[PDB]
Amino acid sequence: APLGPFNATLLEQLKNDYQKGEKEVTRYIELQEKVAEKYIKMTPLSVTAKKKLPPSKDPRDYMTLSPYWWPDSTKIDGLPYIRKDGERNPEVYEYPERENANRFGDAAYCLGVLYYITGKEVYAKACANHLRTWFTDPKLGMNPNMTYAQAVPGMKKMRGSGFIDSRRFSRALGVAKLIEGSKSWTPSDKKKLDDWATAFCYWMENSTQGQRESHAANNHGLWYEAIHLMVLAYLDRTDRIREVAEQSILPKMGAQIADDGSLPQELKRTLSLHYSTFALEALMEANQITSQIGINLWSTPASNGKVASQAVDYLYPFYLNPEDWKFKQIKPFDQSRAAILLYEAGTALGNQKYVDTAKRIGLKYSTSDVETIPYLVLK
Repeated sequence: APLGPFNATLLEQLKNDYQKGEKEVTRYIELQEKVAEKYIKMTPLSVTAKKKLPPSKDPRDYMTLSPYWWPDSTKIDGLPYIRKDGERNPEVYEYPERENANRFGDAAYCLGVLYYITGKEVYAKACANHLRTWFTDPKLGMNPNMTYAQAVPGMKKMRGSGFIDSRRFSRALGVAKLIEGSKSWTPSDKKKLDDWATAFCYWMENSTQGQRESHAANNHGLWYEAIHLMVLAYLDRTDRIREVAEQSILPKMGAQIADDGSLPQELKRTLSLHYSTFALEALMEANQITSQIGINLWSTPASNGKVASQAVDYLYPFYLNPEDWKFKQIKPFDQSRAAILLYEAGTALGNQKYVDTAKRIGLKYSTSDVETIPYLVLK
């Protein structure tokens, strides 16, 4: 399989078994096709479908609200907003980008994965329509930046924390690699998307916000590098992937994991279990790319000898019984997230206990959750 944001082993296994005609994989893929018909029908979404415009007056600039920032009722205009950790301001849903990037990411990912597995041109055609409209269209396409991602009304300083939103569409970008060579994704389409990805990578690395986010001390830095790896894998910059893994990811991992395996920057949050898992999920998605070029982020040590498996070990008892979690977690934890994680770490470490627990927790066989497509092994 081409380089991309997916478990390449599972995707290749599904493709091979579907091509040979194995019964179980065949019926699973047929269910997935029934799930994807709605994405075939779905109208391609654009970042431009907003009424309230960013400070640039450009509807092609992505803009969202930072979720934990609320109007101050003690002020006449509510400004400046104040931060309430872990409490989502519903005003974030007045920025259509927030949920539309999620919808586009799901549609594109599903259609591209199913084209790769089945070879049916209809999935490549639909996926191309979604990619063209969101990325490269000269009117509907998103500008290759995140200047106004998670903006905060009343804040005078420039923030780069909104860059994490990119993970919603960067995955889609990577999945485009699966439809190259189809009849629907012309060399012209590929050239336009390559130019867009190069411009977005340049913005990533050279904007003040992108640099700031690249030096983030918590899960934001790890997710910045996961997004970076998706952009770099789409562009076939494998040497840059190696540079980023060894110069940025592994130092961040070695600084952010404590001696006992905990993640102190995430333990101080009101949703400490969620955010610990979120950091490990950044590492998981980054490893899906790095392991395709021979770099196992789960067992490769930082300069201080720490390894991400230490954090997985620290969290495992609380993935077994989330009630035992002793730090602040003011919302219920979705244990299904532990199913994929413990699988991805498990197979990456040969740890049969992690994989057995991942299967025991499991995923529901008929979920339309598109990131569970490659995981028939957990269903």
